[PDB]
Amino acid sequence: MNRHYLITLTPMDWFFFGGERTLDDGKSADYISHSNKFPQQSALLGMIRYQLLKQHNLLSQFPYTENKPTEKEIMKTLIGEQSFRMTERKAKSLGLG
RNA sequence: AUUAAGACAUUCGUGAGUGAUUUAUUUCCAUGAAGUGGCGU
Repeated sequence: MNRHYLITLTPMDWFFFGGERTLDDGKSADYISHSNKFPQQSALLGMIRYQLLKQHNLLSQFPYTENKPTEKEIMKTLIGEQSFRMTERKAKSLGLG
């Protein structure tokens, strides 16, 4: 059985959502960045995954530390393998734990 | 872990240079140093 939550986001300051043109791309005019009005749903997914491991205290802190083969499947059962990969759009399941 | 992260609109810069408070203007106009004699027909 599943548990459902309503998550409300209140901005504490000015925000910005990146578009196709970002301040440090290799293209020509890489000094003007414009903000999309909404975040991508992948950003929402990354938000939830980050907070989920924050509550469970499982992060990468500094060097590129590797994780022992218990944090590995705890992150499997927590968030899964990948980010929102649009390649697997025809998959009849969320690829996230 | 999310088209992310990182970045003082900052460095240099005298409100400064040129410029008489000067020009024009009579301390002047009016005006008597003057008036009277007095005493014994």
